[PDB]
Amino acid sequence: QSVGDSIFPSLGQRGLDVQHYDLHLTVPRPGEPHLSGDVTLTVGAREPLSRIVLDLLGPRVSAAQWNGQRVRWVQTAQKVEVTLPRPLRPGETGRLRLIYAGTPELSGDPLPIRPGWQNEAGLSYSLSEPHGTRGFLPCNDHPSDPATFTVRVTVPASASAAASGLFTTQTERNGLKTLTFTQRVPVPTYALGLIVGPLERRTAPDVQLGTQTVHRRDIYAAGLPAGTTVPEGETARMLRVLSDWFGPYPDEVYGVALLPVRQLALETAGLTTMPATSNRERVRLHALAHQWFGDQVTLADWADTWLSEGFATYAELLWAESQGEDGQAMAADWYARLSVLPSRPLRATREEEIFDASAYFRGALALHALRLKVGDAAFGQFLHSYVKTFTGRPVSTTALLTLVKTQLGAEAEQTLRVWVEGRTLPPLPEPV
Ligand SMILES: NC(=[NH2+])NCCC[C@H](N)C(=O)O
Ligand code: NA
Ligand SMILES: [Zn+2]
Repeated sequence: QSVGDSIFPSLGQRGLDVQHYDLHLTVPRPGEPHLSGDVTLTVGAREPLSRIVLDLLGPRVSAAQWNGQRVRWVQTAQKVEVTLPRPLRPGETGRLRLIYAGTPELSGDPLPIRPGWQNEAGLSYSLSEPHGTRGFLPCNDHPSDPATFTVRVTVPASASAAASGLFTTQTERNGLKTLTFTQRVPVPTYALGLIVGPLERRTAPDVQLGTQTVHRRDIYAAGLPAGTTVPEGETARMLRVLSDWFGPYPDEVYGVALLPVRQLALETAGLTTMPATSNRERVRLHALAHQWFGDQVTLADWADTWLSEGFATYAELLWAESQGEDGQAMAADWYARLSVLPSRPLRATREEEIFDASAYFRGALALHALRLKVGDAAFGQFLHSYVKTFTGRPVSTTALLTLVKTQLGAEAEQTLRVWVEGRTLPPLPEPV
């Protein structure tokens, strides 16, 4: 069956655990949606599976293999079903290879954006939150199932490409270039960054977070507006302040891909996809904070988006305080702007809620209430334990409350409960 998401009940396959995607993507003309793909999924399972059912929306599979053998497959309107010769059982892993080509389709909900493979002004790129990656990649398209990625992108020699993960090698043959990237920490499918077109890679000095080293590089697309810049040394300072709050930076590199398109930013892994119209300090910090909350700590259900958006938004207040600003004052402007609009319990119930004003600011103010309740020292240690508790394990609002009660006490749990439940907006959290 499907994963059973409360918001998108048809996505994914229950019990499937994709561990790695080995993707060879070819884009013949950047800016045009057509492409071809060759992917090998290394998959495990949490329950016996007699079939592998992946989300795919657009392209047409031409061949399928399981452990190097011919395999039975069929492609429905939104899925590819692969009948295995014997069931995949917990503890086992197999290699599913799918050959496909065609045109990715954007998923609907007119959601702030139609997610999927984007094409505009000589650029083709992924902006796939929540469920757009299935457009160009046969995948278990649900954040409950993060995975590692190895991406081989083949584009004309006149163009270039950039995907999440460390840049390894580039080869050229018959007017085509192939670039290889290795995303070596598991992230959700929508966090797979992929951009092809006129792109320039720009390295920066390595950042050192204690004993961890974080490589630095940004992507600069052509035709950026005036003032589309990343200030020198800013990313290093953000990494320092954030990792001191949340724990080690989960990836090996970080930067932004500045695109001359008009869209909202997306926290694609280790390489934030950043349209110029969203390039702001708070957004650059927000997207970086998501590398912990969203990419490393992933959602068990799309209803709990406030665990990603509320946490990343509160990191903007943490960064503001680090830079000498009044955090309580910032929380007051959040409350004032929420006062005017409707509120809801933090568990979303329908599609239009998962990215509304309460996912961001009521979720952030929920953490403010907890922080003022327990103290900055206890709050900081909690965020560290929260990241570690939910690394390699999808997070839920219910599981968060349990961890708060376990670590911070039942009283703190009750304080968070006030903000997690109830339709009306509680009073502005203030220091007692
Ligand atoms: N406007 C939106 N709700 N966009 C979807 C979220 C995009 C991205 N995850 C962010 O941090 O903003
Ligand atoms: Na996985
Ligand atoms: Zn966000």
